[PDB]
Parts: sequence; C-alpha cells; structure tokens
Amino acid sequence: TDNTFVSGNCDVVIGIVNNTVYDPLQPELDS
Amino acid sequence: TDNTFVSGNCDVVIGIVNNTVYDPLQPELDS
Repeated sequence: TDNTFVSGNCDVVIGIVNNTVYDPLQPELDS
Repeated sequence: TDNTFVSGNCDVVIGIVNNTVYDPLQPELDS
C-alpha cells in the first residue's frame, strides 16, 4: 500500500489484472 | 519508517551508522 494508491474501480481501467496487495498493518495486528 | 525506506543490508553501504528507526505503529499498538 505504500508504493501504490487506491483510485477508481476495476471495471474502468482496461487491461487491469488481478493480484494481491500486501498490507504491512495486517501482520502487526498480532502485537 | 515514514521518512526512510528499506534497501539492501547493513553489510553493503560503506559508512553506515547504527540507530533506532522510530516506528509510529509501535505506540499505536501499545495505546
């Protein structure tokens, strides 16, 4: 999430591909 | 962590110094 920014949706940009975005705050929830 | 980014290791950079990088998320999890 630090190297990219969320904008628009997936039905607008042509040629968009599916993938997983790593969130550094998710693994930190255990602490 | 917001003012710096992670690249390479400490055995490459010549003249690297040791310090503590403040992570804003640490006190937020403590609070």
